[PDB]
Amino acid sequence: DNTVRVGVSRNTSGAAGQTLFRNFYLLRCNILADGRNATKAVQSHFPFLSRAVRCLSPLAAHCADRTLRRDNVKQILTRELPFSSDLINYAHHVNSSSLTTSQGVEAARLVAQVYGEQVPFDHIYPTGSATYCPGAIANAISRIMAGFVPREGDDFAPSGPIDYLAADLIAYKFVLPYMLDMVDGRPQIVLPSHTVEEMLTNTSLLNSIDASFGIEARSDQRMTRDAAEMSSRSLNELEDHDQRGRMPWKIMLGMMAAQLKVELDALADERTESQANAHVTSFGSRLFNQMSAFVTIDHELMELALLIKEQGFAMNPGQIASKWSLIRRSGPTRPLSGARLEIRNGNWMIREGDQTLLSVSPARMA
Amino acid sequence: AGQTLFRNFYLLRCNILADGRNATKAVQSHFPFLSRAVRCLSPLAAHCADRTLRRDNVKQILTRELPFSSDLINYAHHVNSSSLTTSQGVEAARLVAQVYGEQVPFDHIYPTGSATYCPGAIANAISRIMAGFVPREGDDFAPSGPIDYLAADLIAYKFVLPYMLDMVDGRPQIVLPSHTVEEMLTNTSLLNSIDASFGIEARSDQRMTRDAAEMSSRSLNELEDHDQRGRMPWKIMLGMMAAQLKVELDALADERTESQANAHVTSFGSRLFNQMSAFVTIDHELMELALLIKEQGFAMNPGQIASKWSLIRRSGPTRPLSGARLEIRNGNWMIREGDQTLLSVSPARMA
Amino acid sequence: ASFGIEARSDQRMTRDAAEMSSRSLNELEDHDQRGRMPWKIMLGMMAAQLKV
Amino acid sequence: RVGVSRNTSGAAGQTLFRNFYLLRCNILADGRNATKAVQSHFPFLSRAVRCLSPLAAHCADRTLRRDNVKQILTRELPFSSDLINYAHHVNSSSLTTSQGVEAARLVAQVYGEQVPFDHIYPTGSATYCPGAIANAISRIMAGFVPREGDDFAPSGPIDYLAADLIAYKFVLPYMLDMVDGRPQIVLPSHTVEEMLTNTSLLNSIDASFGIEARSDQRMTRDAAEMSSRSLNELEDHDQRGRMPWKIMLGMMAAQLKVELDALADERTESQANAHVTSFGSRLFNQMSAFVTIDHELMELALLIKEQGFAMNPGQIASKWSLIRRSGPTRPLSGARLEIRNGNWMIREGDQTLLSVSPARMA
Repeated sequence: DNTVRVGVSRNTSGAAGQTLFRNFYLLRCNILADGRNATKAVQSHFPFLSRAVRCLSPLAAHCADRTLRRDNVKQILTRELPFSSDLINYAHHVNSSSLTTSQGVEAARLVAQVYGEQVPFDHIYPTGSATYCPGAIANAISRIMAGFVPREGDDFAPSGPIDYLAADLIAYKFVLPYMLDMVDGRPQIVLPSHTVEEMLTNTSLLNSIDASFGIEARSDQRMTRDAAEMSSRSLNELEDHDQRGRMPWKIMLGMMAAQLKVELDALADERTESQANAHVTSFGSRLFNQMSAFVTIDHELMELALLIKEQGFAMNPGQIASKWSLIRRSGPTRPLSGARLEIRNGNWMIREGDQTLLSVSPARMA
Repeated sequence: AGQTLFRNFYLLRCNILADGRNATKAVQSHFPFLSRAVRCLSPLAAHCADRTLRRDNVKQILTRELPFSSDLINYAHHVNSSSLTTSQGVEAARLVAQVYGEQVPFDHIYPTGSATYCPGAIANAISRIMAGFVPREGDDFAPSGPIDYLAADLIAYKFVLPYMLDMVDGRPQIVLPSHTVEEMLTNTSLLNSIDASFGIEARSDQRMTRDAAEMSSRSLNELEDHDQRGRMPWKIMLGMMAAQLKVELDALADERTESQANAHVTSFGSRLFNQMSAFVTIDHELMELALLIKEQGFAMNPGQIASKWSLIRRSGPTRPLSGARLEIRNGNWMIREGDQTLLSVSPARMA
Repeated sequence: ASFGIEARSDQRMTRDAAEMSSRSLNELEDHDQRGRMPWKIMLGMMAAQLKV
Repeated sequence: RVGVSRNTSGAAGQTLFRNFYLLRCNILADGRNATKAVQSHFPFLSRAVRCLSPLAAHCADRTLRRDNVKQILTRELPFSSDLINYAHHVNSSSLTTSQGVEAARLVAQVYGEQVPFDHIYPTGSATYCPGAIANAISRIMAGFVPREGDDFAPSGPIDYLAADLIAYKFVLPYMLDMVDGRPQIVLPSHTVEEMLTNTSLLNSIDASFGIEARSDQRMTRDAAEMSSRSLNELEDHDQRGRMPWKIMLGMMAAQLKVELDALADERTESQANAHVTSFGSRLFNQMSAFVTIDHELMELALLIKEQGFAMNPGQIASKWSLIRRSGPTRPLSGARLEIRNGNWMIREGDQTLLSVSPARMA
């Protein structure tokens, strides 16, 4: 006669787990015990880094948030103990030294100038301050590209104009960012010479960055003769337009890489956490996969990836933090002159003679 | 392989494959451009791929001695054939041309003030403008226009279920369609009675159903109003597709010779009924045709469709449905009388 | 009362269409053999036992 | 301009053996293997083996999955895969057989008070679809009521055995004949078709049911036998349908055998996917329930084990045809069966020729 229907739990609680580096944004980690299998090598996952690489197509990533996810974001942001992860998630600036950096603030000022006219940008990038959070700027410049407009203390509002590139990136799923140079008087993909912060300081260098976008068609046997050449476009090939946010996209990529590098530097000070979680050997293996978008851009990240692949993806947090600090202090550590660059089957790989030192596949803009 | 039937039609340009094994004429049927019509309800997702890819010239078609309408309807050009065009609800073309105004060369889409128009071209123009294109006078589209707020919102969804609303017992309530789509076009203010929910394609375990998401107040009407968020153009395009289907069914009814010379395709109506499931909840006549096909038990043929459609159009409401009732059950629209299910349709696929 | 499944394995997702995959006691089809009234009586009886 | 377009992808999916009932399988490559590490699984066969606990299998469908089935059951060319799942007779010679029709007639006589005849079993028909009969008896045991061209109506009475089997997760069929004056497990003496032809022999067949206890991390002691129970050990009652349960098991086995025989005609399809050597591996993995009841399934399992637990569908079809034509290809008198650690296996002294473990049903 009278009926009201209510839900029930999707219980899978047997897979107990916990999180590492809760005060970090990208290097925040979730570790899960092997449930389906008996082995005990704890598998791990960096959620926010996955989200960041997904957000390279801002509209596809943020469309679901336009309608139904009007949560109690005010309580989260107005909470007396805010988390840097949440604040950076909603593009709110944070003053933490570990999260913030001073190098390459010129790009941040450029972004604020471009978008500050039609958006309240003081809370994203306070004017004049040298220190800034690249993650917050990346989140802001993705959200604004996806038609949102920030509300400085509460949430975003889906009311702003939508960028042309954010719409063009709905037809693509796979992205391969890579450096480019005018060697031989001809465009050629080259190894990443400059670091991210150098480009952020001198924004003119960003014009060298390039990326290729690819579809996810529903037929097997790609590369028939070549599927990419009529199923894939390059970022710099798109027609110029004032509303088309190319430089914002490049700055978003660079800022995200800068945030990754900053958090890797700050990781060296988490001695207690690294020591306590030395048993998680999947940290290096997971990071080697999730980082793959940024390897082709930054020198130090590429060298870290090479070092990771050398010793079989076994590093715990401290074992990789120490190596990162070593390479940061000592600059270059190995000679890449013998190594050479090669592209085949849509993969960006480094060859030393016959051996492939490193090989990365395009990430997925889910 | 296969063959195309009713080549001059647009939605009923059925593709036929002789994949059956009961007999040589045991043929599987598919309707090209009808899938496209129902797909274009999410214009951005439908047209995102074309934003950076090949373009073709329609000017060659105008010089053809006997040009084929389908390309013109695809690219929103006014075909002059009386079978495809119609005059009922032409004020809808006038008002949409006015609201989009001179920002687009809309004369090629709809002649100024004419009492004749082709609904397919109007709907195609609405969809592609809403996606962020702008037709040129050279009969090709440019992606340089601004992008609608609503079109960028349908990316998050893949299923749609239109339905009419009425203020029954002083509260909003789903009701049977009490109007016809041409009347909706004429009475533009009446379109506000239309509403639609959107789905998300949940997972399955030997289950072919799909999730329609919020059955509560999260339908199209609940979206916050804005200058760019064109709900009304979307409803216009939906009604325009419905009118196109109705007038093409009328044209098929007039195609007595072809229908009776090809009255052997028993899968024709069976495919058509499921392919048009979106429009049953909007129109008297489409509902009546669907109910007659279902009670007939499918296996319907073109000539029988022609005869039945002519009867329905000439006789007005053929049957009374006051004894039946309408219920939305598990994300499905179903017409039930007593305990039996007179008719049922699941949400269509936007993309 | 509202009944629902302990859905398939899934490590994070909080719902499996929780409203679609659940049913209520008063919504089940009626039949003489169904002890709906005995079931509700049993529930109330257990509650009364706890209270006493 | 600078740069050039480089990469794309073509991820998709596929399946195979659509026309078959149990031999339908999902061809999918390994997610972690970029190469053509093809994988196969049998949904229909898994459902069939799981159905041995009828109430456990059909509990959800009693309220939840009430769907529109009339459209499915009213196609110009309806697929036998789901039509047999809803237990409707079909004329497919490749999916029907005449042997054991007396068992179908016996089931019809047993349940005629509720089941309409012609939609489930046309009276006097030489051939019949044993899979449809198995599905129907399972659903009847669950409490459902069939309707021609319509979804089952959950209104029939519950079978006592269906209620009992909900507590047990693991099953293990086997055959027995009198030896030494005491009952003892024996290798099969007749084929499933010969079994169904002479229903009186069905007292020979038996199965043992076992619980699943994930609560304790401790291994299984001798108490595993204390927990378990056997089909004929249960208290006798009119509504407790041991005989229909045995008929269901035999009918499902016969359906598998006849469709395996029909599989011999898929030369083109089988050779088109000869790369999938794991087909036979998956077949043997999911076939532990029925091998212990028939000669020829035992022969096929022994051949697959000897052949390395890996062969393509064409190899399976050809070798099964060879088994069917030859009959008993080996004298198994040398080997002996054992119940070592619960599993059902046969050994030629020390070496084990074939090993089987209890199947999970609920």
